Amino acid sequence: GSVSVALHPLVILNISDHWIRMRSQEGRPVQVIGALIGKQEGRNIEVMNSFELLSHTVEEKIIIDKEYYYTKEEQFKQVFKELEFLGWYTTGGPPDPSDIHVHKQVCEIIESPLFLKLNPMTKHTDLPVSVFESVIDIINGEATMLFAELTYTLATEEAERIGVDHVARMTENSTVAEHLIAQHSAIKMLHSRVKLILEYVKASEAGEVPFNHEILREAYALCHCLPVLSTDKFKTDFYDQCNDVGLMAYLGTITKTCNTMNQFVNKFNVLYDRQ
Amino acid sequence: MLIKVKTLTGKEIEIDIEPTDKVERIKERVEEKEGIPPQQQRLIYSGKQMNDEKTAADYKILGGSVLHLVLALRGG
Amino acid sequence: SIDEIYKYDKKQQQEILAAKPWTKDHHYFKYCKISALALLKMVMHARSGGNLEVMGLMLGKVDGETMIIMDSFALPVAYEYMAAYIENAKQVGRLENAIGWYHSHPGYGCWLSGIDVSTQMLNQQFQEPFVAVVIDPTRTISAGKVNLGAFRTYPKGYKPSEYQTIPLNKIEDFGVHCKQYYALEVSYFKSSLDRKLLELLWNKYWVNTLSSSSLLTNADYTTGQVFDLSEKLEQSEAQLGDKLAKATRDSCKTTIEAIHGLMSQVIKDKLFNQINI
Ligand SMILES: CC(C)n1nc(C(F)F)cc1C(=O)Nc1ccc([C@H]2[C@@H](O)CCCc3cncn32)c(-c2ccccc2)c1
Ligand SMILES: [Zn+2]
Repeated sequence: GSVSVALHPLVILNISDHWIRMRSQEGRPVQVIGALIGKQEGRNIEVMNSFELLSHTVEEKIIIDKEYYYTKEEQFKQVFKELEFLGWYTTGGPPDPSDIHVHKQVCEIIESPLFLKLNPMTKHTDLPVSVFESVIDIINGEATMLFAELTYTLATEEAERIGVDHVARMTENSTVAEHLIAQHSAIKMLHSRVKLILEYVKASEAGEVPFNHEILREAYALCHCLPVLSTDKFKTDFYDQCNDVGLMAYLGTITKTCNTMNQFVNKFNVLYDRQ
Repeated sequence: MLIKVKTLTGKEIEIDIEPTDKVERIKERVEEKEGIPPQQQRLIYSGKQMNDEKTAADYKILGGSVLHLVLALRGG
Repeated sequence: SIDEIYKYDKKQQQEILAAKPWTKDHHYFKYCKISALALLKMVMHARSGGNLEVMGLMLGKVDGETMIIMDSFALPVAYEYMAAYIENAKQVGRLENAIGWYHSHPGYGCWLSGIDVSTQMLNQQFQEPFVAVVIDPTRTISAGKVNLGAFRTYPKGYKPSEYQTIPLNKIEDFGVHCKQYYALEVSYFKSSLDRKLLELLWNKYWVNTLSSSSLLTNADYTTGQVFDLSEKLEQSEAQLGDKLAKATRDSCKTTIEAIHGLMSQVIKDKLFNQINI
């Protein structure tokens, strides 16, 4: 990593739920302020579970209601032993002078604060890019610090992965379609990656891009690895699995047929033989 | 004077006491309200559990303080 | 726009709480709607203890026969710490109150223990809307699917199977305390809009999906399902001579899962093995 920022998917869901709850409560969308915590290892961010930090949003000014955050500090310290304050989050578009003022207020508490600006009104494919944090630029006279965007990573643990998969579309639209849409999306993105690699190879062949001797070697290795497990033992195991699933389907088509036959005889016994 | 105790679910009960009343009297009043035994019930004010020997001298509200009722098993 | 799960209506909640419709009929609550955040935080806390046991509270409201859960907060643990942390529910700005408690069973199935059912009895007796969630971390990690444990209990002195995987030790506790609680059908709700848009981070993985290694990840789960289906069908036959419909539904779901795994394997074989032959 070049900037060592690692966001967790739980934070995004936390911010989304906060924003949706406030929007429903107050009728219209409203800007929210939060507090990202995590683990710092010198040059690592590793954001994790975030809490409310309501503070104030009065008129056009944000007041310092950080005493509530101070009370929340010892509260969250009881359930998160190895977690410390790292930054704060917001909901909106580009950074604003109000964001600068709130960041100046936050730097009073911590020396290295972040600034997440999850945008919920976005209508473009790639995800809103998390945090625009800065090293604070200083010039003669007024500080007039800005934000220098640096990249983020979506490192996630196994429990988070399972939870995210469960929330995502997985098992009116039938279960076959829901199961197949996930595979369709995964194959679609894999196909896009492979197609762009092929486009780069074609561009290098024609001469649009300079010839990099290592990218094409890696591409040749990738092409050579393409026939994955083509052994006779793999085929035997695959056919064994297919036969097992076929038997498991037969046992259950039989069950459905038995159920329908039972319904048929139940309806037949009350129509012809009235006893 | 006349305070309100709320459970976790949000159920409110309005119990009337006197300034010299003890916390055991609070628990007995809640018992007569619902039926919770005093040993299976914990009272919290301002995020701190009340001690079972102090007669509400620092809990002076004069305006119906909100108390928090937490059910707990006998002896933990 | 659907949604409408949010916007906590205070008047309706007070009306339904004062009416107390679940006092007359004991089988009032049948459906439990856990949120996305609730599940995420619950599973994260359950796995953040490993083999140790964790427990916390879960906040939500009640609508008709359904119990909706919107949030859940962990607890430090029996001492004064838990009671001090309980004040979080009324300290923050949130209108959801509290609806129940969740607690993890790391490797002991999903049932309710005797102390668990006694605490649920007490909680239901003096806090009318309450449900217990008994999720299992080890099983969801190993099998890749989340198993739910909404297990509201019966009242005292009243008289009116799914995850039976406990091999030897705790199965005895299961048998004695089995008719003292009834499971609730868990039906997950997604708020749509913001969360439906932001669920594209799942698509960012795209590798665990393309190499899922199913049909062996949860082989024990399917064997247990078939083992339960066997005496479910035997009970249906004994009654026949509608449990048969339930047995047919269970068989259909198990078979559908198996065929979905086979379809994923076939797709992977067509994608990777059938190239450059
Ligand atoms: C909701 C909380 C505050 N609560 N309310 C009331 C009620 F009395 F009001 C009562 C309670 C409450 O903490 N119960 C409880 C009971 C038993 C256990 C352990 C106990 O058996 C020990 C064996 C393991 C176990 C498996 N299943 C329940 N346990 C726990 C518990 C679960 C996980 C972590 C820590 C504690 C909590
Ligand atoms: Zn338990």
